[PDB]
Amino acid sequence: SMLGERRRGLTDPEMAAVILKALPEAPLDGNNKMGYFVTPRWKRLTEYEALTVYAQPNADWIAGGLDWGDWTQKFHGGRPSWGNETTELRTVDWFKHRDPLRRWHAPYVKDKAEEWRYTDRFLQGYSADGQIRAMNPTWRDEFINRYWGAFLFNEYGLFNAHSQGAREALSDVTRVSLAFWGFDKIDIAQMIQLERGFLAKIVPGFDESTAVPKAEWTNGEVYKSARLAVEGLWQEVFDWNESAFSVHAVYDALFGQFVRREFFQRLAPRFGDNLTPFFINQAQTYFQIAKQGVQDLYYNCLGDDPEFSDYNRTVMRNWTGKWLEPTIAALRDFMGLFAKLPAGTTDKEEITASLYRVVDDWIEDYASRIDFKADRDQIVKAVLAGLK
Amino acid sequence: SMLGERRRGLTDPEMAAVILKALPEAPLDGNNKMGYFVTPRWKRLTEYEALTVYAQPNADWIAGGLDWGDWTQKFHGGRPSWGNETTELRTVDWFKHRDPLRRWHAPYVKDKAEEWRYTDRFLQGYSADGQIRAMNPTWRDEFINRYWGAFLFNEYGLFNAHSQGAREALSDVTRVSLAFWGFDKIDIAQMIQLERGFLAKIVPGFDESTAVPKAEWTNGEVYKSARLAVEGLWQEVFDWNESAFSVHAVYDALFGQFVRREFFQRLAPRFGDNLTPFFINQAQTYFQIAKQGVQDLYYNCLGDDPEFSDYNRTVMRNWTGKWLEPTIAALRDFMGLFAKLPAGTTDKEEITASLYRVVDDWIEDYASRIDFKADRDQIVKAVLAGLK
Amino acid sequence: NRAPTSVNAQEVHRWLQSFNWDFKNNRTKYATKYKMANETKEQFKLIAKEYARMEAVKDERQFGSLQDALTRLNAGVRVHPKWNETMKVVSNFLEVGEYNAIAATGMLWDSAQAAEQKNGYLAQVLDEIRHTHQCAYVNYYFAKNGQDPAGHNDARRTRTIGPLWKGMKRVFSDGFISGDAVECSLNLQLVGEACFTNPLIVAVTEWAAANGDEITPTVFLSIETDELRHMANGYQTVVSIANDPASAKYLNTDLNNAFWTQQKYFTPVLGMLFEYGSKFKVEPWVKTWDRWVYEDWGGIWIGRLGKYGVESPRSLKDAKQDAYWAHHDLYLLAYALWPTGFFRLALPDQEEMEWFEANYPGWYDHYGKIYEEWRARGCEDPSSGFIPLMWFIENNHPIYIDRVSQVPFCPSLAKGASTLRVHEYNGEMHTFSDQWGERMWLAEPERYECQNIFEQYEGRELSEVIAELHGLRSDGKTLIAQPHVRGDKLWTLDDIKRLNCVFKNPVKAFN
Amino acid sequence: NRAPTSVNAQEVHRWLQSFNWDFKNNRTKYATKYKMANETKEQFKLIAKEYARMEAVKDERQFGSLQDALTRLNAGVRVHPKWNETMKVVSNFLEVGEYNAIAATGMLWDSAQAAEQKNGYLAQVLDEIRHTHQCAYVNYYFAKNGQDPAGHNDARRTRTIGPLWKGMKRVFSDGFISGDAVECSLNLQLVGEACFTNPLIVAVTEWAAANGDEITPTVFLSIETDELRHMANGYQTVVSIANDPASAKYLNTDLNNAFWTQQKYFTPVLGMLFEYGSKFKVEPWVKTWDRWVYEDWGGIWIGRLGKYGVESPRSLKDAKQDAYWAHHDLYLLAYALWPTGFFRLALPDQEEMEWFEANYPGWYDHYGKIYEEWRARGCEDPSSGFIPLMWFIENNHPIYIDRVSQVPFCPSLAKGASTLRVHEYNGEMHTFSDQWGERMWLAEPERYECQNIFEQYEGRELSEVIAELHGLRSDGKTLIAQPHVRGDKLWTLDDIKRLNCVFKNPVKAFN
Amino acid sequence: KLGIHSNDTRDAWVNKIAQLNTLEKAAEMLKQFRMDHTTPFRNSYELDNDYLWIEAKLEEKVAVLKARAFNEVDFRHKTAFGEDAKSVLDGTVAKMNAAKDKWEAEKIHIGFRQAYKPPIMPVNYFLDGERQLGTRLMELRNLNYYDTPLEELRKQRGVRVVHLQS
Ligand SMILES: [Ca+2]
Ligand SMILES: [Ca+2]
Ligand SMILES: [Ca+2]
Ligand SMILES: [Fe+3]
Ligand SMILES: [Fe+3]
Ligand SMILES: [Fe+3]
Ligand SMILES: [Fe+3]
Repeated sequence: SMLGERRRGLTDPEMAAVILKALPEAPLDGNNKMGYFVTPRWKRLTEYEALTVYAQPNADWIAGGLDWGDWTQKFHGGRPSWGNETTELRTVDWFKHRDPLRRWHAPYVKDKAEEWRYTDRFLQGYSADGQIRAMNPTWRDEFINRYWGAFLFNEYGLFNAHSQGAREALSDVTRVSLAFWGFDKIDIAQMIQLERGFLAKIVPGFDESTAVPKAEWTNGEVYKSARLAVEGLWQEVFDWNESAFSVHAVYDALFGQFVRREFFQRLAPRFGDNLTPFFINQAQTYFQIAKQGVQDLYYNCLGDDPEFSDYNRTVMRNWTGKWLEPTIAALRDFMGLFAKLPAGTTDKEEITASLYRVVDDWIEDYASRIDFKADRDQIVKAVLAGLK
Repeated sequence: SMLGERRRGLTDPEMAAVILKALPEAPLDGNNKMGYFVTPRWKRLTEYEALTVYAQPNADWIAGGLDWGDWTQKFHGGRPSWGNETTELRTVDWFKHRDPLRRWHAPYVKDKAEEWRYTDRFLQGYSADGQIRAMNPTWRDEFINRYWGAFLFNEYGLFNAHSQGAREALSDVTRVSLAFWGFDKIDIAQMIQLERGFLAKIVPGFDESTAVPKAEWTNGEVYKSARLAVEGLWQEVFDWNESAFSVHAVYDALFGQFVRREFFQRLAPRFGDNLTPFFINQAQTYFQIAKQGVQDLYYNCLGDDPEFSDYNRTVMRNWTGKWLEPTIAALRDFMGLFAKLPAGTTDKEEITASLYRVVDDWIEDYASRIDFKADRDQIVKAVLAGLK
Repeated sequence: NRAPTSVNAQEVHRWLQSFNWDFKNNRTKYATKYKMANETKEQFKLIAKEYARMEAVKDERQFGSLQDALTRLNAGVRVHPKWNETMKVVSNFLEVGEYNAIAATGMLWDSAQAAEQKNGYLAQVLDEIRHTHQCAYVNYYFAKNGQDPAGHNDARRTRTIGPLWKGMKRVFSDGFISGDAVECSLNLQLVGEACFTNPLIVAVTEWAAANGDEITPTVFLSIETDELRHMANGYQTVVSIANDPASAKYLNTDLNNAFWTQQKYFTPVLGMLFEYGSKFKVEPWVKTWDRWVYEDWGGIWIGRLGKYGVESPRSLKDAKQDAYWAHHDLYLLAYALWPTGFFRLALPDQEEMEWFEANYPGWYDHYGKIYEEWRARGCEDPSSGFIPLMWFIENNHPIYIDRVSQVPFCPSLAKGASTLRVHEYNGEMHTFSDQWGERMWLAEPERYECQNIFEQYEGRELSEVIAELHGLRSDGKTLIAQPHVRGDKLWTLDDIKRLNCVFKNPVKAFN
Repeated sequence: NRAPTSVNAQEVHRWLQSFNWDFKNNRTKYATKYKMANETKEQFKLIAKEYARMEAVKDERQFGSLQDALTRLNAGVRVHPKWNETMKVVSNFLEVGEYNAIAATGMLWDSAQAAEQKNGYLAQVLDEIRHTHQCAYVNYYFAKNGQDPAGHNDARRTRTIGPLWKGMKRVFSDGFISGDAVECSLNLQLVGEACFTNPLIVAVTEWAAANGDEITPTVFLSIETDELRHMANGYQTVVSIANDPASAKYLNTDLNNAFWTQQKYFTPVLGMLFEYGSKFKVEPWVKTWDRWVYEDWGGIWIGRLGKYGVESPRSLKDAKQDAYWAHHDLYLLAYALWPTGFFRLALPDQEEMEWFEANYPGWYDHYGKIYEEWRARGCEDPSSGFIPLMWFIENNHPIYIDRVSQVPFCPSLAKGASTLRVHEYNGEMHTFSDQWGERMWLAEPERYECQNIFEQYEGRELSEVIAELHGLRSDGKTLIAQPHVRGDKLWTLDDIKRLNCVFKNPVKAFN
Repeated sequence: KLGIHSNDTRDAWVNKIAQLNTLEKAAEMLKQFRMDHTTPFRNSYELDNDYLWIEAKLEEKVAVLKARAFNEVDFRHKTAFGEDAKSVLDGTVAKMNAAKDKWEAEKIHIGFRQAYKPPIMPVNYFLDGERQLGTRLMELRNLNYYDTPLEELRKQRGVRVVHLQS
């Protein structure tokens, strides 16, 4: 029917009259601010905080929890749903963390959606504009397909390293940040494949199959130490914080940042390749977005905790050292890739300068935060010793 | 008051009751499709078509109009509000055009908004990532600030060339397409300035003032003929179709594409500049989007008009010859910029091959559509004479 | 330093004025008596990208409401029949105003020489495109989900049948784009938008909400948020030409002419759509008008521009004098000619007559009785063989069309203005309803040659015109227009043919 | 060939399965009895960017309707008082279910070995994050624009005061993440979402609409659009382990335990919220329950999994016998302990009592007479000094908390199940309400040590517990919870303190 | 056949137009048509309901013929009658600038349209003329616009007052 059979209380005369008749003259409480009891991080409480903080039903025995009592159902053996026992780090309140970008689900998918739609448009413009004509064939069929593509498995591995954190995170603000850090990583991995798939469409003999890049990753030599570092951060670490900290404030900050920014984002342009940098722009925007979150959690909140500042910095410096080695090892194996570059692409002088940019940025953004004493000269020297 | 004083007919019991009683048992017509009388370009009528076609109140004496009679008020002298006299081109129906991208206002601002917000994200990630460190100082302070900067005036003039068309276009579908073609040009001019403003923020001493780029545009040699052509296209053309056609299917297709794609997009990467390409990617996406609409109006609709095909091609061939000369002069003067580059940047063979790409693309996407007999080598030879 | 940094609109706009450069032929392509100052600035510091973002946000909220909650609430149906019909006219007629405003501002963009003033007009060019599509969407939505799609679904072609459309094109189409760019700006921005549309748009949302329509408020309220920019453009047009000698000579004349043009059509038409096209009343048109035209515009707004030489329109007094009964006089004609519309009309019901009499003493003795008689003659019934137009003929009450404004008038019956001027010139007869429109024609005959419906339909049988111009429902027989808003006993093309009504040009009676 | 080209989600997903590689420690970090095939595929071919786009589109409609039209219609206010209160519980309790589902699927993502199966769970991880924020937004919106913000604005902490919250955590928090990953998948997806969540969400929008609430339908109908992907995740979970020999040995027991766990709480709780937390009714819960659990889930859904070794839970017949009066029995307890909630409750009015009797023959003679007795004694009036909990003590009707499900029960008064098993083990007493929960505790005592409210509040005076856990409104004196939904005569902390109500552990009576 | 959009008058003219096979004859017919049926100075109002549409059909034929007969330079710079467009434009503007009053001015502008409207004159020159001629016409016309009483303005315009009411 035109009017339908269902009667709605907001528009049905009879029902609405009954409802209006039952309403009070004014709200039964003037405090219309949901989450009013949450301590604002900024001037005023934000929508991000109101909708997120305290969604996790932790009891007081888990630093910051507002509930009481044990969990209703635990694991066989007695392991709690969530518990202090899942991470070495300690704090006065697990709900202190705040994503600097204040990202809850809505803003997050809005931004990634815009990027998806612009990506689509860009690709349609690139192909129609014939910009592929000026790209160096060796850089494409060899370094983009094989070496850039292999790096997708590195990102995919870092993505998966977040699985346990998604399950064990001790707070909502931390779970959300963690989930977004990992989702952005798989996105990057899928964007690397997207480019190879695009090239396959506009370049007659290009094969999008992951066979070549996978073999390079699994059996190759350039990414040997990289993969070993990844398989370890993912499947050998059971502490959700050690995983996120080491992945974002150690490995990806050094190895990842070097490969993306100092190798592909720096050399691709020299081969007439503005395609790859388009996607790397995304990866770098994501990396820098996540960094602000990583920094707020491990430094502003944990590393500077009013009660466990010393304790946490010790645990993290311990972690920094534990993974700094596999990382440097990853950077060393990678150096062997420069030997594959056509003569005259770059020089040891540029490379040395690019390594210091990474190491110096790392020291300034991470190392110095937990007072970890790292030696730029020795690290660069250790890695640089990989040049063939 | 909690409930308010205004009573609404949809929710107010008494008023809704009155409204519901007056309603018929079912719709008084089963044809619930606005614009059902419009001939669909594709399978089914689109929202784009429904909301746009026939919005312009043309009478039948302006090809395709459904109204009747003279305008109610004309200009002093008698000139009609809109009339056949404002353009040399003729057609069986001015409402035939369809933007292949089906852009009405909502989808149009949606996409540009996505591009704006992502641009802001990109810039915040670019600055935070310190990628400016690897950009060649000379390329930045000389070629980006002065020469890329001067090009903003080219795009600005092309934007302004659309003012009369916004007023004179003979149909809604053409007016909307034209407005969007022009709006994208001012956007590009503003993105060029946006980049200069960004550099001024992240590079100490970089002056965002337009004084230098403007002096280059108004009194320099590299852009002398380009400026002369733009001044002509904009202010000496009173025919709205000659303007849009000559701008998009002659001048910008040859000079514009060469500058944006074969000079800046092609050479910026060689100087560690991934910033400029980010914006040129947008300009090229916009160029390819407008091209589809330009081809539909001038070739599909006018050049292939069932009754005026031969006449319209004669006129467009005429306009092509009229504007090809000034366009070649513009490219010729621009050749002067190559001598300003650091030795070894590019050579005559690369420059020539890049000229041929632009000319061959133009012959394929535009010239051949109207049987314009363009001689690729003669056009290139005339331009090369400008190489110092 | 690697602190996250970016660039906003104002930062780029700072250098926008410098984008334009000098050269011999850098001048407007349109005829104008004025000179817009080269340094004129604009109020809002926007760039393309930011403009798109701020409008995109509005669109999402608007279309979100329309596609989700409003559709779930059946908002397109639960509206009073009379108002569903009124919106066919209101939304489609405003649409053409929005549309021509695109071209009008394209012309102003061309007129302005300062990059910033060009940019201000540019934002309106885009806004007017948005508004065209928004008004189109209202008709599109009511056609798709409403109680009577006819008219909402083809107004762009069915509006050409009736006389009310002609006047709309004068004030919202040709008045916006034909003439001195400044004269057009006055019709569009300084008078049209500032005096009528701005207040009108908001009023429409009130009348709409009162009659169950939550669709129109959702769109029109969104349209209204863009008007600040347009008002600034109009005000800035005056500032840009204030320091030129021509301004003292011509400004007030163009303004007075624009005011009369706009008022001539809206004074009677708006009040008519509101009062007669509604079930629930919001406010008497008389008081709405006085506040708009006299207080707000003719007082506050117009006063601010006094420093630039602007003065209160000299025809303001005549406008008010003719205003009071204007809309009442017109509804009699629109209903009499109901078969020429693309919407259904209703006679005032007892409850409405009381409201009319209460707010307009003397209404019943004149209009009330007339409507009661037409009702008695069976104007609502298809078998009566009666159309109010016959009543005008039987009682020797000729209806003329103003040559300049296109507004229909019956001087022998109107309670308002009753003047009629008839001139013959070079083999053609011309009829005027006021001294301002008459001066316009005598001074600028070649600007006003619009043929009226009687001239075009002369000697044609009514049913043939309606059929030729597609004034039928999907069944191909029932008329779109109706003399009542009920769901039964709808008039058909054959009911009209049997009346054997043949148009004739009333001016031919003159020797 | 410069044809505009691009690449879509499906084209990338084509190679998603190959993203995972083999290596020594590539295995789940969580304990499990099953083995998920590493070649399991997923139903929807999505990549992160496309997922974001499809959800972003849904968000724009939803928030657009909420911020625009719905706010303009005062949709947050024109809701029946009882339903405004009911949504405090429905949205917040559902919120925790959404939240723990994030961790649950995070655990499932870690469990899957096939890249595609991981990607399937990943999509849900993000969806449950969106749902957490959506349920949060409903409370946020009602607090912001509703008739009573208390409870809506602080449920995350005020929910800890009452007993209903404990059982919610069992089915939608701990039941989702504590145990064999597969067991959790069964509680969450196979049973929770497929049997309850999915049907419930839509049912909630129906009851909401009937009571004037258009806010909840706007959000919940959007959440519902994401459930197909989660249903698939659940289905694929079984297919994923169907070949593992361990499946035949454990699947049906984890499922039966999962079925009992979920129905134990929702059978009484959902019907209670629907029938007692509303004014206008949609459908009798007995009718609804039978369709959901027997027709749709127990029949169709469980049937399609038959080929994978899945069988109807053995406790199904028991569930149906215990179901009929379950929700009616519970409201008596919820109302008797009204001061422990974070929402206002109402006793059935005359029309409702007639509706209950008509749909549940015998309702009046038991529940009806009791409510009338409590009301005449003054349970709604703060000066009566009467709270229904006093009636239970007076008439020797102890209220216990099932050690496993946390569901409150009163065997001496119940018209439904009245079994009771009490045990002592290593210095601790335990109370059980059914044979399935008893077996669970006996076999897995260390999995169920949740302290109940009587144990925690033992020896404490009621008003002190309320004050301590912030069960007060802005003025710091009036209780959030109330025994009626009218605007006057609200109970204060002093009204409670004066009752001198002190909690006792009911199990100690067996000592 | 007496329709609004289709009738015997329009059909008749489509046939007459179909017989214009040379530019000169076609262009002369178009100009004659404009003198006979357009502007308030038209020789006759007999085609009032169809002239706008018929003129457009005549324009179409003259345009097609001109593009076929004229070389590229002439198509851009000469009128359908072979006159130098710039010379005509400048000469007409000169007359307009010498106009002594608004009455002389209106005749120059209106006459220019009737004689040179595209496809007679190239659009670029014609609209440049509209720009310049309209400016002077308005300047002359809008000066002291309300000084002359209606009684006297009617006489200046030269109308025959048929009926007055008030
Ligand atoms: Ca030179
Ligand atoms: Ca070479
Ligand atoms: Ca006569
Ligand atoms: Fe507008
Ligand atoms: Fe406007
Ligand atoms: Fe969910
Ligand atoms: Fe779910």
